Amino acid sequence: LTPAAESLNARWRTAVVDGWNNAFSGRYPFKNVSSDASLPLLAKYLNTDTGRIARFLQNNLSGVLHREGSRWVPDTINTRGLTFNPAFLKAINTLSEIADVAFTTGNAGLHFELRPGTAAGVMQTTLITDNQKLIYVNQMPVWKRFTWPADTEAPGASLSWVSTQAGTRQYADLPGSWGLIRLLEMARRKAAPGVASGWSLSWQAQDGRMLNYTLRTEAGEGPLVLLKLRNFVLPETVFEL
Amino acid sequence: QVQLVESGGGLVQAGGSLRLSCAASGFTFEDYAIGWFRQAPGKEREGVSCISNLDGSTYYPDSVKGRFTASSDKAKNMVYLQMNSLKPEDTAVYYCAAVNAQGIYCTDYIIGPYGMDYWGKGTQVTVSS
Repeated sequence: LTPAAESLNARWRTAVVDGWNNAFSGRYPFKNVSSDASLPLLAKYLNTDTGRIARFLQNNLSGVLHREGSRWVPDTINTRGLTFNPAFLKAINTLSEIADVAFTTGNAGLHFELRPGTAAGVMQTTLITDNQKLIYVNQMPVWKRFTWPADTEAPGASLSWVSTQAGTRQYADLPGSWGLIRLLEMARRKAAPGVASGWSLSWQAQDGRMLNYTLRTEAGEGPLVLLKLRNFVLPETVFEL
Repeated sequence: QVQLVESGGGLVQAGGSLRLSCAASGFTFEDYAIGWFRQAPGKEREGVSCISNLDGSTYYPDSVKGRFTASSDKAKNMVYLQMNSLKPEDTAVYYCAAVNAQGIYCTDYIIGPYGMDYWGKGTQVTVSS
């Protein structure tokens, strides 16, 4: 690589990658472990305009990488001694989409809705996220609005159900600020056909019954966007051979 | 309060036709989608049709597609289910149900896991051979 390309890769590692790795290695959602990544620290890195990443891109790559809405669009034409690493472009666009959806205020925060679904052998369901409760009884579904994160002394998410043949059983109890994200990960997820900004969620309970819900988002994938951080790696280079 | 009153049920010979009516009241008709569902003994309730008064979308599962037609009459606030070429598999209690049509379009998901907002009491349909 040229020394301009090389010193830019080195600046990228020292100014951004090393401290991202120190802050988020061996932490949920990056790794499926009990220890949680700090949401305010994650905001300090990926914030749309003030984030450490956005500031690095603006200070060092303003001539070859440009903003277009929530996207970063490359332009290495006329800079023939530079070819972007595709993993770099993909990583920054993944983080920009997460920031656009979940960090609009400069901190973690979004709103979404849930509607309890129906399934054979399921009489009642209870979903809780950050002390916000959705209790489904009498085959009477309602859309309920939720905040994530929500201020509470009990952060986390839980899911329980009453089958037609047994008393209440607990599906999962996931404490901490990422509780909702940990719960969503366990569901079978897909676009809900015929539901605007809708996603079907289906948790296979311990008795084999399906715990169904519809998620409705305000922008993009809503809270599902945070699942893009599962096994996410910030690349060590901006430019490649 | 929403009211959904089904009528037109009864005994019909296999190969015959039957027209079901769902008299709707207590909601802004244009804002809702109406689903027809059926439940027979030893069977889970299943959706057979969806019609949205809001966008005009319709859905029918393959079991009844081409044989059953749902139509909406804004002048009378009624939804019909025209059932042709009736089979013994069509015997069940038929229910009409309503769901807010804002933000949706008729699909298998709507009359599947999504859930309805209001339900009628149902009408018996018996196909005799």
